[PDB]
Amino acid sequence: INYWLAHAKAGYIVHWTA
Repeated sequence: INYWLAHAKAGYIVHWTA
């Protein structure tokens, strides 16, 4: 879990949370 990777790849940036 916790698939941030916030970088780009089509605004792959998210905001999950355990």
